[PDB]
Amino acid sequence: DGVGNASGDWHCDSTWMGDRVVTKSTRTWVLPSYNNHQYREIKSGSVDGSNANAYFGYSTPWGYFDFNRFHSHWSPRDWQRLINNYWGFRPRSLRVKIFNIQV
Amino acid sequence: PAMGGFGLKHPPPMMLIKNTPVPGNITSFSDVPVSSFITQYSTGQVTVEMEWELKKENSKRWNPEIQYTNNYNDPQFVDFAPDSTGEYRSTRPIGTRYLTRPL
Repeated sequence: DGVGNASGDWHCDSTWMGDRVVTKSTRTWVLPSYNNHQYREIKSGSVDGSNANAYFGYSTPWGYFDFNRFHSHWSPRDWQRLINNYWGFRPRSLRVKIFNIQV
Repeated sequence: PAMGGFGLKHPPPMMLIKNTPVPGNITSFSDVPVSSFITQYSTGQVTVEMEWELKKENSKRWNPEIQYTNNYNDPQFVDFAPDSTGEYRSTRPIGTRYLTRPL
């Protein structure tokens, strides 16, 4: 929409409803311009005495978002409530939003 | 009340049980009341059912809380269980306040 209008709002919360718990997490991120807009071939020979260290690869201009840690979604008090009262847990659904961009 | 608990204008009512007098052999009439009775005792089962209303915690505290736990160093018996003779053991008094709230 516009320069003066906000794209989204802050949501950080936990809701417990019987057999289901919903977790919401909001963070602020910074992105560098990596490689000065270029793709680079990357490689290694044996290091620290080991050939298992050797590799051939590519480095890229892009960056990525990673959420595979429990502390990213769970407060320390919320984690204590689950470990104390339940036999088991499993994941069901994921939703992601990116907003309020500034260059 | 000073000891603790709920003060009630109309409390759950007194329940009273007695064994009916059964007389011993009487062969003659008297105005004076009988003082001779057969010796007797009674036995049975009693069931009590109670309903309780609960108030849920709504805390926003980030850090973990204090909790009652079974925690013993080098235990020689299990607490709240029968012993080798069959006598129940209850070593610790237990209160209700482990959760915390702001004023």
